[PDB]
Amino acid sequence: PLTFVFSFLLLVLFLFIFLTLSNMIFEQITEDFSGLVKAAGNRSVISSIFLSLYAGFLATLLALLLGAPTGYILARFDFPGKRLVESIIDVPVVVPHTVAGIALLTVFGSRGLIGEPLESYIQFRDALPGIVVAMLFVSMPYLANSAREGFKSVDPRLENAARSLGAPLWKAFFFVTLPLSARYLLIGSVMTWARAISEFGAVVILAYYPMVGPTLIYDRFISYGLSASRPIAVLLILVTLSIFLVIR
Amino acid sequence: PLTFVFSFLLLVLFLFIFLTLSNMIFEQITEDFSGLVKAAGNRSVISSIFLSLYAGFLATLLALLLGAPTGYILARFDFPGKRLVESIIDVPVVVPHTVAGIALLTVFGSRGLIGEPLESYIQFRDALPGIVVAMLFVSMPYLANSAREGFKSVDPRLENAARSLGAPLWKAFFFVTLPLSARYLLIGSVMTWARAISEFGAVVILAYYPMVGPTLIYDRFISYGLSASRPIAVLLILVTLSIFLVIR
Amino acid sequence: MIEIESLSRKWKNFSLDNLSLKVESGEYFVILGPTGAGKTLFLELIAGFHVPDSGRILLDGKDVTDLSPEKHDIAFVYQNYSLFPHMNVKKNLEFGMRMKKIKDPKRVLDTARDLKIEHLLDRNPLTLSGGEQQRVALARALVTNPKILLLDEPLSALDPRTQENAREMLSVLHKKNKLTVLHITHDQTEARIMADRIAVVMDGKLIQVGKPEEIFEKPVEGRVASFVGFENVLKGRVISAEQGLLRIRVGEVVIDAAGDMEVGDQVYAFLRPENIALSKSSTQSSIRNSLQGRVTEAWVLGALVRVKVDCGVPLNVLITRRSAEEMELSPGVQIYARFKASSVHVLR
Amino acid sequence: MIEIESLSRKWKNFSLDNLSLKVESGEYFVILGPTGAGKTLFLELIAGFHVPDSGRILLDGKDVTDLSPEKHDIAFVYQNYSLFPHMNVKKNLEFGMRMKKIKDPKRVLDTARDLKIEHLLDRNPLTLSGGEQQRVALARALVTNPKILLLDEPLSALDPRTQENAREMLSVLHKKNKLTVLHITHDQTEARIMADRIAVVMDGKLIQVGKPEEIFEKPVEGRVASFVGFENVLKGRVISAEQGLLRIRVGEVVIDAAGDMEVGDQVYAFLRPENIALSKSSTQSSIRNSLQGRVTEAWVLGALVRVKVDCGVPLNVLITRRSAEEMELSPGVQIYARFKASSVHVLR
Repeated sequence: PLTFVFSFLLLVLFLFIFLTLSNMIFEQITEDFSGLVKAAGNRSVISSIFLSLYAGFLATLLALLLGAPTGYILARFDFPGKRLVESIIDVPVVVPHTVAGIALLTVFGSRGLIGEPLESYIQFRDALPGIVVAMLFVSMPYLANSAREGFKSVDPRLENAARSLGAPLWKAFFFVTLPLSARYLLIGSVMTWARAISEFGAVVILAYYPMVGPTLIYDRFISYGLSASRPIAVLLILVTLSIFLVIR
Repeated sequence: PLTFVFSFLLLVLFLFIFLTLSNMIFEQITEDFSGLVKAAGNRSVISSIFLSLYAGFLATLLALLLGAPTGYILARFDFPGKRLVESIIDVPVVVPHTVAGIALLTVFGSRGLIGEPLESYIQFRDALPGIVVAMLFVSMPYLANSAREGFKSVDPRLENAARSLGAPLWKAFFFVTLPLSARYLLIGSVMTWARAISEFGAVVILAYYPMVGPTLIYDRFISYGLSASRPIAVLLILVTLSIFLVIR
Repeated sequence: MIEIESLSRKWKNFSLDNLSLKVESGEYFVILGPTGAGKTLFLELIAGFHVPDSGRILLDGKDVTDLSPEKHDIAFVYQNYSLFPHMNVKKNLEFGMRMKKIKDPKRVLDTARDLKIEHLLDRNPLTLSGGEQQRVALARALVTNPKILLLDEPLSALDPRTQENAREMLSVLHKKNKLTVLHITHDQTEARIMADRIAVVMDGKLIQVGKPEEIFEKPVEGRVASFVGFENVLKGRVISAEQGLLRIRVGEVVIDAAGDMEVGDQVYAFLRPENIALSKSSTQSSIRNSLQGRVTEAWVLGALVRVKVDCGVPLNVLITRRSAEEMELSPGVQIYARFKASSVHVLR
Repeated sequence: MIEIESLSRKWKNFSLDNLSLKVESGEYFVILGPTGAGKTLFLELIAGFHVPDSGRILLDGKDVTDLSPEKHDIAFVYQNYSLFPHMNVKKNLEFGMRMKKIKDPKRVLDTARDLKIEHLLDRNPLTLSGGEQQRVALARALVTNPKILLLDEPLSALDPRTQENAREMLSVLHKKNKLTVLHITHDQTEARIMADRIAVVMDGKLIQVGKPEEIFEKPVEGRVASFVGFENVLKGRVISAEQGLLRIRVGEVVIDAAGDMEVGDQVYAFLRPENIALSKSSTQSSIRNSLQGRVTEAWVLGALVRVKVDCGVPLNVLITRRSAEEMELSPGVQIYARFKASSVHVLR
């Protein structure tokens, strides 16, 4: 009865997603398998991937360095602005990609809050640190919420137990809390790394040019049409599944 | 001690996000408040927003129509491919925006699986249904996972209780399960609507042209630089916050 | 009404093999033994939420093993009365009606009366107490007026303060509705007090079946005896109750005890083997109860010695092994079973 | 060692007002009353996880009320022994050491012996049973060798099978480490058996304080009497134990009971008022125990009548009001308190 209808609609969604990402690979490994072989050597491509993984790995180390403690905090304390602070962290997944780029530019752009007064030390726009900051703003939430639930997982008593045995808060956090929340931090970091690798709109506006994997695919798509376009998108996914799957 | 460092890093993140989206509005309502007043009447803009909200409202009604039952299913049953089916649904948030566009094109594109055999009934590329399908593929997961936890919330017994009182499964689901999971479905739908409204990369590739809010901002940004760019990004957010906030 | 025919179902922790039972109309049948996981499922399978692997289920004589819950046309009340939280009591009651398309608001106002819920008819399920909820439960569960009432752990989870009344409420519905009740509990004391029959099932295995008296005064080997061995529960009738002190009648003897009960009350008196003594004579102690009779059997145990005495009423007495030697283990020695009155707990 | 000075702290469900106590060195002090939420917090505040609102906390004579847990230099064992799951037993023990920078592996192997854990030293915390975990707990908690051992509900949550030993283990550490233990429980029976003193706290309010005997044989009005009223627990010493049957000594009288205990064992005998009788003479029944003495007070109750008798040992007897009239309520009547031996439960 109801189970059926519902199950049909579901099978739908499944195919919808599955067929789409499948189909796309099908084409490539069908009508022009060689295209891949070409992309594989094409520096433009390899440089765009290694860049993504790179920029990403970085944004993650920042996420780790900020989301982690934001989690430990959020999972143990209760202050007045927990609601607000808790929402700002949540927001970045609803700030339209473009918008985030513009907004980000307004700060790290050569004429922005932090970008203007820092022309001598580091440049942001069209540079690496520009894409790094972009990614972070979009993927950070993941490592946060994930590191919160991680710490939330490890109950207080253990920290208190260590404390009374003679361990200072950090020794507690380091020898106990942390190691026990690892499984959560690890996943969250990787989830982050992947929300980064896959960020387009946000990055384009601030630093479209060192051509990040996802941007490249768009560049090619308009210029050289869908042919030199697909082979890069297929080559990119395979890397996402490789990563995503070597760990989840 | 530790609490401090952690709290500092946190304050950081908070400002990082808050200042960025704030600053961006600051500029607008500072150096060129008028720019907004111009955008407000500019059809190019209004058409790009009403379009986003529109395409979105639609993709959501599809999400509702598919994610909902996928949730009811996933929250009551246990089959062999629960793991797989459960991951495919999860994936769409790691498929780099661009990639998703390409992939989507491969199917709804004039030369794709479903797009080719359906030239007479409906066209997808550079059309409304093209952006609709794009959004769905990227925002659907939200209304799913959210409708799952919704149904998961309402425990079985109530359904069984209604059943034995003489109610068929759907009457059960309709008069009980559903109404009780509402609060979850409502949030999830709106979360969806907002993940849609804000989708760029994914849509651009398939139907860049009926110019969706986020794309527009990018178009202007390259052509007419950051000046006619910001005023649209600021006008867009205020709409996100008006929606997000009229409900969360 | 309820007949389980060669039933068998296999889950991840509970196994049901070859189960056959016949609960005749109006009979208050009680399944005893299983713990949570089991109880609740066995009952669910009856109600039709689980199709067996092998076997049949015949309610009112209809093979329903492969039908649906709405079609089984039963009354089902989970332990945690599953009231619908988005409907004031009344709306709940109504539900069953609207579901099978019925008209009578009499049935509803009358059902509401039968369970003394009129005054709550308007409140919202979450502000109600256990019983209040439980009543409301039984209320809507019994508005469609079925004949078969499946209940699970309706008692063991309430304040003792309600249990007494609770038991009545049920016994009452049993009759005034001419219900055929299938009661599953792990509380043997509950089982006794309300059964017309007990069906002992251990680890999803039917082991014994029969009237209360037959289950406790005549267990089957090991398993059953171990589950209910040596306990004195006397079903009696209060003959006098002057100033809190009861005088209850069991078979042909009289027992003094305490509690608020009126004359004519069919009550239960619990008496532990360790509270009964044995003298070859009755002296005037503070001891209200002192009964004649001989010894039946002498179960030399560890340091203690179980003894069954026949004083018109079978009594299980317990004694230090040493006293058992200073006295006579002779199965037939005249004896005086004397037990303190304030150590006799009485229930209704 | 432990002194609470005018303490007061306010949470969302527990209120502590003006609490003053002095636990002297080596004394096994026991706080009695609170339920979960309370107990655990009161102890946490002592351990320094909660700064008070008003008042002081002085351990070993050091004002620590505003210091940190590591500085309080204590031993703390939650009810659910909070062992670190990512460290084999040994690693746990070590922790305390590595934390305060100490060297001696003797202390560790010796501490491990003291708690009979040598054989588990290598296993991982989750494969250990209650006690096994609890020991390991006490082990690492006591490697830094503090003097003050704060424990919370260490007993009530174990299989009775371990409780006996458990109690010993503790009593033993109390001495061989010359510990000053602060024990918080809701089990008064546990409280008795192991206290040097009891501190009755109800709803976060100190009500009485003093040696066991003083708390039960002399309650303060209403609250306290209601919490521990009418219960016979006799602290005695087993004089003979031939074949499971014990003969225990209390004050100047002898009581027959049962249980495996060796001569010289300081034991506890529980005896309910409803298991004691009263005759104006001792006959030869299967009753091992029969003591002389007179009546002290007659508490006419509902249907029953409480009676305090003095048989060299204060005994609380319970009687049907009616027998109480057929006999004499006269506060001083010669009497024979006779109670069945197999109804005397003995603990160690």
